Amino acid sequence: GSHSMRYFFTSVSRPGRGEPRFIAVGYVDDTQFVRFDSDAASQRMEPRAPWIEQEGPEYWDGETRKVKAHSQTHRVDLGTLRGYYNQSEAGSHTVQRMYGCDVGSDWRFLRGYHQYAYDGKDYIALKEDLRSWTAADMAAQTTKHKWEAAHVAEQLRAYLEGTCVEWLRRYLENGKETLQRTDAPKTHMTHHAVSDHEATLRCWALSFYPAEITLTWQRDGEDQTQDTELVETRPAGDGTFQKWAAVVVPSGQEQRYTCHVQHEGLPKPLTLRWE
Amino acid sequence: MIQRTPKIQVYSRHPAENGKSNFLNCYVSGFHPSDIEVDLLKNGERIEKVEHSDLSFSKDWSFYLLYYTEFTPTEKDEYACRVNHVTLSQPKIVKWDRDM
Amino acid sequence: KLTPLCVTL
Repeated sequence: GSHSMRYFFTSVSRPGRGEPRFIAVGYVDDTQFVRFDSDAASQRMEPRAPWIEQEGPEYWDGETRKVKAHSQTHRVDLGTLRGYYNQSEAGSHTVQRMYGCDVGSDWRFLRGYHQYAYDGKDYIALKEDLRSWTAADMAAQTTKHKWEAAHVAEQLRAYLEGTCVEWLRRYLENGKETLQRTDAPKTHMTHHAVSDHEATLRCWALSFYPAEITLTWQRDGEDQTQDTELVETRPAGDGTFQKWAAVVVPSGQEQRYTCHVQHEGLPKPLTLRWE
Repeated sequence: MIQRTPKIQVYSRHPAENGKSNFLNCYVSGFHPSDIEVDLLKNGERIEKVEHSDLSFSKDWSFYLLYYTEFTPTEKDEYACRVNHVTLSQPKIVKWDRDM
Repeated sequence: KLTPLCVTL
């Protein structure tokens, strides 16, 4: 199918307590493969997937060099942004940056993206055309025009359509055992007596990959979405994911309820009944 | 400034079975800012040997972290996750419900 | 692989 590479950068100022904390992570699809943490002792970009560990010294020296440079950029950004917003020097602030690319089933360039946020809200983002910018506010406008004049977009476009997809394809090849698999969810239902006249039916999906999945409860067919407690998909910690969905049901009515599971790794949608 | 309250889930990596090795997880997501204290408790006392994933975030810019530790479930041992964040007036405790 | 550039706000 299609695939994606994404890099996530977070920088947090710590006034009067040294330089800001910088953390970087890389993902291919739903699999993390690298990280950098400015408070760690190594000071190198580090592997977080078995299929990336043997990439070689050049690869590791290079990402380390570039990620430190990202760290310095965010450090200047925090200083700049505080100025744009005329803010106190004592408070901690946060810059976030995401960029990456998608390829299609044919592994051809599909799209690219490059976005910042300041204190948890949109700041400036690259448009889908990869040539123009969207500025959230007045502060960002200054960035907008500065990047327009510096031809910043063109150079981002060169990376996104080249290096970014070039290496995405290389990683998909290296880790094709991990990255080009789908693990179908192992599903089951549990029953718990909430009272003498009520019970919890919980529908479980376990050990699946990728993260995308739909769990829906129905009574006679009518979506019980409004009465469904649904948890966020969560990491099991071994590279697989978990999700569940529960309804409170009148005792005696269990047979009216079905759980429907859609996932990429399933040949067909699953319909679980209690019986 | 924007603040988002952490959602919290406590759970084992594998279906729990007494006397069999496993991992205790506390997954906190949708929070902001990233400053967060997370502890796993065994019978109300903090566990020393705990690691966490590398800070990442979602489409809405909110942060998520996985905290985890190796453990073996026993019928009578109780586990919880204690989470503190600026959006919480007091630290929040969520018990591991090994059923469900 | 990360971008080699140095873009700044």
